Amino acid sequence: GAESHELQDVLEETNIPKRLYKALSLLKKEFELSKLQQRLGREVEEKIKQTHRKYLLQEQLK
Amino acid sequence: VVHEDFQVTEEVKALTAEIVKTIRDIIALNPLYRESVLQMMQAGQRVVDNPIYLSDMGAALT
Amino acid sequence: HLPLIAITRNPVFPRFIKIIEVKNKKLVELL
Repeated sequence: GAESHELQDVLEETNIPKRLYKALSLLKKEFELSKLQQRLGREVEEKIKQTHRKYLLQEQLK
Repeated sequence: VVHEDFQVTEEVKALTAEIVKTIRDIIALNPLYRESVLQMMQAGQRVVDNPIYLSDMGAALT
Repeated sequence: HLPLIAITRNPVFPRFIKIIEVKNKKLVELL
């Protein structure tokens, strides 16, 4: 999901090891951002779940 | 109309991506409105000059 | 010797199948 600017920067690199290392770094950064977003979403989601299950029971009763 | 945003407009849109994915999933699993609006308004087209409006519309679909 | 294709935010990754859709009809004449 790296931006087109990142792809252009990767294409700029000439040496195969240099471009491979840049691609690996971009992969690591994208993975870190995705993991941060997923953990943050999970925290917010549990915070919803912190609502006492009586909300689910009320939903079933309705 | 407060629209404070960080100067790093690089990783913020990552969350937007997640949001749209979620929205897509919902409309795929719970079809509520036509998908033509999704085709007309695509996050990749750069026509979303007001991402807050996009987020508000997405929350409206809930 | 052809005019630059209007990308219009349609990235084309290397060795990746992609679809270009530009509202402008001018590209239709070129095609």
